[PDB]
Amino acid sequence: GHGARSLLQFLRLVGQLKRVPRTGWVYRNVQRPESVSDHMYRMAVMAMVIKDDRLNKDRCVRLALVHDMAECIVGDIAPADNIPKEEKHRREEEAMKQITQLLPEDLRKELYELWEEYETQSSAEAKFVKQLDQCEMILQASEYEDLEHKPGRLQDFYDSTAGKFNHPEIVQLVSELEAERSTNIAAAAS
Amino acid sequence: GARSLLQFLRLVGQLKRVPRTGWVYRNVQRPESVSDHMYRMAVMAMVIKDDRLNKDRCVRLALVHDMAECIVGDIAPADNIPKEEKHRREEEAMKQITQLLPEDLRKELYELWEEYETQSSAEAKFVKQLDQCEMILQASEYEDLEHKPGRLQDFYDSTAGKFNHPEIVQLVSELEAERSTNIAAAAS
Ligand SMILES: [Mg+2]
Ligand SMILES: [Mg+2]
Ligand SMILES: [Mg+2]
Ligand SMILES: [Mg+2]
Repeated sequence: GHGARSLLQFLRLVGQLKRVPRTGWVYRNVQRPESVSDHMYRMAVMAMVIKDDRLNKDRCVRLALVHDMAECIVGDIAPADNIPKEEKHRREEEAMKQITQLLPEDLRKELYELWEEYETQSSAEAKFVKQLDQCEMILQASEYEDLEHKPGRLQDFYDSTAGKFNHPEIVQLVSELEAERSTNIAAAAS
Repeated sequence: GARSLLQFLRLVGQLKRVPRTGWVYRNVQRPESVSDHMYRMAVMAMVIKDDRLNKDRCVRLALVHDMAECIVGDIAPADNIPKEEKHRREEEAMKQITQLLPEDLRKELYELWEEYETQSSAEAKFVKQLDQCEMILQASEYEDLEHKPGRLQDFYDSTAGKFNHPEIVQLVSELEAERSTNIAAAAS
């Protein structure tokens, strides 16, 4: 039963994503921060409910579910960790090779190529998912601010996404989030 | 449009903060969320092979099946909610949740949930087995982390005879054998 054993080892590695807290929240003292799998779950849902008939939605959902999968080995590397982008890529690529080698060859190839597609940021689906990633993050940031009753506290996350959104539907979402958020901050400040 | 979609996504976000109830009831420290549970199920639908199943449908079913819990919470058998009442409450919640979406998506998302609740399609029945399989996998993982093998036996007992898809059966059999070996090692 080497096949079943390998699959089980694969699913245990995947399960480690539940126990990897998202690093940016930890570094900002968020109580009970979300896991990497929480982050990917809402991104996948976003891909299902944001309309764009030019995009292959199935591909978008799968990219969302695979894009941070290397984190079960590498951990969630944050800008504050000061890891060179090429070193981060090397670590993540090596981790993805180790993870996918536990799968039958068709699925090994598929899962790896999906991760590669996201990393490459060429396809429209990959670029769309990158925007979902950033949108999900700033949405989560405002949710923590609200839960804490500390509006504006996580402003650094918003600043870091300046100019990064361009998809028509995502842009409407972010604008509505920012209008609500900025108005709340102004009211709290006065 | 956007304001209601944002409300929808915030509701979906509540799933990150709903701990899976069975683990809470068994004093598991730092239990997984409902969204953690669905995430791994979705990955399982991606990597467990059966070309007679619509895999895209399986993934989507996994992502929607417990979505009503963002409003009603994760109801457990311990909670003693009649099956009919649990369905009534979840149905009500899915209606409330999906009415935040444009007509086409509202219908699509609600019908996905309904397919799962109905358990008619082969995909729905497969995802139901993924649900139970993911659960007992997580139970073994908690036992391992605690170094208390056998402690969460009840979750295994509750799944007895609920598996029949050959790939899922093989995975469950391997899990069971690895676990029982650990339990035997702790016993002597
Ligand atoms: Mg990361
Ligand atoms: Mg991400
Ligand atoms: Mg439940
Ligand atoms: Mg479930």
